Amino acid sequence: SGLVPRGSHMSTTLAIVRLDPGLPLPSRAWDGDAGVDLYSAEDVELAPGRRALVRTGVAVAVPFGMVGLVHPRSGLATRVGLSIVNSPGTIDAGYRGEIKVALINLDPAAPIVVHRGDRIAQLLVQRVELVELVEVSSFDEAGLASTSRGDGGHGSSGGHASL
Amino acid sequence: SGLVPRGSHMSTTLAIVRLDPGLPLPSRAWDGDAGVDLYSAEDVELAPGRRALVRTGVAVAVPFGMVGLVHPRSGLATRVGLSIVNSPGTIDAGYRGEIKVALINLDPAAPIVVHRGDRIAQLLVQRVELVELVEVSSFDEAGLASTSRGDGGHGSSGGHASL
Amino acid sequence: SGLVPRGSHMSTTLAIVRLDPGLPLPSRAWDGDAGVDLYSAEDVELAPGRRALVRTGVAVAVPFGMVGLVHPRSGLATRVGLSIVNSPGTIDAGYRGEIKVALINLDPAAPIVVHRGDRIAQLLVQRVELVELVEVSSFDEAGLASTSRGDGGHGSSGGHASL
Ligand SMILES: O=c1ccn([C@H]2C[C@H](O)[C@@H](COP(=O)(O)NP(=O)(O)OP(=O)(O)O)O2)c(=O)[nH]1
Ligand SMILES: O=c1ccn([C@H]2C[C@H](O)[C@@H](COP(=O)(O)NP(=O)(O)OP(=O)(O)O)O2)c(=O)[nH]1
Ligand SMILES: O=c1ccn([C@H]2C[C@H](O)[C@@H](COP(=O)(O)NP(=O)(O)OP(=O)(O)O)O2)c(=O)[nH]1
Ligand SMILES: [Mg+2]
Ligand SMILES: [Mg+2]
Ligand SMILES: [Mg+2]
Repeated sequence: SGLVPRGSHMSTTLAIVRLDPGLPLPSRAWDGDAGVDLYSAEDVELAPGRRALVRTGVAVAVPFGMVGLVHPRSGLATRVGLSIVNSPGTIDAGYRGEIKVALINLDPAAPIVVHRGDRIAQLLVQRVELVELVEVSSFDEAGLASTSRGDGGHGSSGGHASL
Repeated sequence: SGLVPRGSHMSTTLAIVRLDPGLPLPSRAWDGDAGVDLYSAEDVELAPGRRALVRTGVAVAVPFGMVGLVHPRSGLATRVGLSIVNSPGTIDAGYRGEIKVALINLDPAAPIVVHRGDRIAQLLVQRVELVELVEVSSFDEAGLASTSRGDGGHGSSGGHASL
Repeated sequence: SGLVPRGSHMSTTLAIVRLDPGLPLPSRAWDGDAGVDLYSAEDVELAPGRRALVRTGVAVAVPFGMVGLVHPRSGLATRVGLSIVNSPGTIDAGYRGEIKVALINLDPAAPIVVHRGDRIAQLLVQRVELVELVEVSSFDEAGLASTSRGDGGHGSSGGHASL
């Protein structure tokens, strides 16, 4: 266990505080999984269309040059219509507060009951480009070549009757 | 074609099985596009507020150290209110099942009809940090410096009358 | 200021055009923040359940090999139920049009008023794998080893009463 394998030499460490020590540390369900599952610290009942800001019982220190991303779980999304209002939740490198999850019930009729200790979201960590904006008067002025896509967006490639 | 250009030497391959061989391979609409468009294998009609778990007809092997991400298309989102309940859908490196898309109709009044062969989502592949949690009693105890953001979140920087 | 610190040597530049020069350049709220906040160029009022495609007053040139990602802000999400229909919005490297934000009001009862100059979303820039699909008849045929997760998905790991 204690030996870092050569193919894991460069894997990143994430400092975590269990603000609620009664919950397990977040973990990957299976080897290779993109995220660690976040627990609810709280019981909450969401009627259709209602949202709540739910405590996870953890704080993390995302490294500088990275971002933490809070994603919904697919099973709850399909089974009961559970989603996250601000998905993907964007955890900044400087944030030292508790991670909170903005759960919302997108089912039209059935309430969702979350219990303390349920796994209600997943946390990924990725590098992010901390970009330096360069203001230009036009892309042409910036010596950028014309692109194939150009200003095409919002369904310009087709693929559905409404587009 | 067959020659990998020097600037593409390190581009990653993604093994894909067309579980439904009647659909085209997912493709980028234009050069440089972030994602390949996923097809619906199925006809489905979503009344306002309803969701479905839609088959794409594909399975992929996301490489270890990466994640597949299922995003909504912008044109359908604006034009008809189509969204994805668990967006961004998180495809794990170990997953060998069919990719499924949790479509939802967020329009209040008009149903959305999806036909087999429509492009209903897009799949991105990115590296992900497979983090090693390091539990600490406090960030200070971990020798982390105080940050500018501190525990500020959830609108702490302002920028709207409600914040 | 003008000196790039050694730890920022490789930070990426992003060309930006202020199509609406009356708005500030997007900025990070705090050092290390993952995204730059996008402004609304427009006044818009969203009744419950309504969406709009809102102009930000900017165009960017995301570098080839990268993607721009439009995420909701957490404070507005919780406080007033503001979300983005296609979140995370996927800005392609070839796109040279105006960035637009598909705001939606997920509150059941209270309208959301956005004013020109409000910060209504955040833009991240990340690398993306421009994948080369390799079609195979089965993962076994491709010499891929069996995985722990296998075809498990959509709540297969449990963690809620509904799963
Ligand atoms: O939030 C967004 C998302 C996309 N866009 C623009 C830039 C992007 O490159 C372009 C296409 O985005 P999508 O591929 O996500 N939407 P869709 O597939 O419907 O459009 P197209 O057919 O043009 O690819 O639309 C925005 O302005 N805001
Ligand atoms: O899902 C989330 C998203 C954010 N947060 C916290 C951590 C993040 O660094 C902080 C700010 O997130 P956003 O920038 O996405 N929201 P907003 O811009 O409204 O807040 P602020 O004004 O503080 O930047 O809120 C969560 O706890 N959960
Ligand atoms: O949009 C998606 C998201 C996930 N999936 C599949 C692949 C992924 O590896 C698997 C699990 O995804 P999540 O971890 O996001 N959902 P959940 O935690 O509910 O499932 P599990 O308990 O299996 O991890 O479900 C899809 O087919 N489409
Ligand atoms: Mg999972
Ligand atoms: Mg597209
Ligand atoms: Mg912010």
